[PDB]
Amino acid sequence: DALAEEWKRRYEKEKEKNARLKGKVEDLEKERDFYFGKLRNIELICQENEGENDPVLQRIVDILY
Amino acid sequence: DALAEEWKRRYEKEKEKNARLKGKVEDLEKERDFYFGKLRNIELICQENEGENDPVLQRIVDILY
Ligand SMILES: [Zn+2]
Repeated sequence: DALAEEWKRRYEKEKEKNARLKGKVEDLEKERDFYFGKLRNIELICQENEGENDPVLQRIVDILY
Repeated sequence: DALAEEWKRRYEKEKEKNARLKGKVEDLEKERDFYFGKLRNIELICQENEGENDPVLQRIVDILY
């Protein structure tokens, strides 16, 4: 009766929260992978130019690691 | 009665899910900010060396943007 309706409202409220959290997880994952992909692209650029011995690139490697 | 107990179990289950999603959101946010901070650190390194005209740095700027 009223005790069931009360809990249902709590379930649905918690269920709406779940839906919003699932959407934030998906958005944060895309963002993390996006920035992560850039770091791997830049790491590669640096690895190709290990022969330049550029002290700037070395700074950038330190930040990557 | 039994109808309330059933919904309670659904609320608690959904509530456990919420707790796990909140922890994943916090973990993904830390990771995203971590990688993001590195890109801003590297962007700065590049901006300091705009006078070198290094074509490698230009590659790295393109990846940053
Ligand atoms: Zn040079």
